[PDB]
Amino acid sequence: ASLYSLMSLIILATLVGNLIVIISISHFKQLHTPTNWLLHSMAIVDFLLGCLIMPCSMVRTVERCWYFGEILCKVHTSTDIMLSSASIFHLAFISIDRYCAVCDPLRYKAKINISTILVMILVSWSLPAVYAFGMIFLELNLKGVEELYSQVSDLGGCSPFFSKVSGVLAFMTSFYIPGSVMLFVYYRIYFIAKGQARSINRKAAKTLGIMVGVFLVCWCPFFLCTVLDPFYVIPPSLNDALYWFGYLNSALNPMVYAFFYPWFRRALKM
Ligand SMILES: [NH3+]C1CCCCC1
Repeated sequence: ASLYSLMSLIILATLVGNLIVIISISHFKQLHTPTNWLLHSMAIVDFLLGCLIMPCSMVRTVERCWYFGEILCKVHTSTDIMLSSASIFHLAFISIDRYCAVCDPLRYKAKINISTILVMILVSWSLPAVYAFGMIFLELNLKGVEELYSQVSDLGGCSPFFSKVSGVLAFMTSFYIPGSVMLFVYYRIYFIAKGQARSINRKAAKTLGIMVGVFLVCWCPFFLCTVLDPFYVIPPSLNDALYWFGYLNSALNPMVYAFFYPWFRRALKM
């Protein structure tokens, strides 16, 4: 229906959007710097996520029940968590790269060599993976809220249904730490980038605004709901609209960090 065709659009958009990043960057021997390796890796992560999770998840929400079979479920949701705890981390390390240009600008190249960038890619793909799988594979969403998951007998649907202290921990680490680093950085860049045009006069707001705005509107609603419910009036059907918000964010990530800019456009429009 409306939902079906519409959600397929998003998945395809993600796939075609990111293969572009990866084709342009790997073989051009004009783009061999430390920064691009991040937009490459984010492309990769969003790609994998898109293709495997999205279509499985897309089957699930045009229905009330998961019927794939339960041995599969746990694998699946952990993959969803891992791949996105990856996307948010990627945005934060890009922030540090950008902070480091517009502050210590005499030392930048030395500090951001390809070795640093390598650590930044391994950490991004390691800690999300591990944590998601370890948590959901040792019966650790529910420890104390076991019966409910009533919520999985009749409902039998893969919902990350979190326990009381589960919501606080998961929400905190992935939204609160990655969210805060970003805000500090962009705040300072507003004051410096706008302060300079004082001197040269005798743009910043649009760019920085559009980056932070996207992230927040796409994630704040799903995550706020999540920490709250262990304190359970929320409904099942409405709760779903929030997952898909995260997935939509993933597409627009390529447009915001690798196409708004002229170098990409010119090289791609060769
Ligand atoms: N959709 C999921 C992504 C992060 C973990 C909990 C929600």
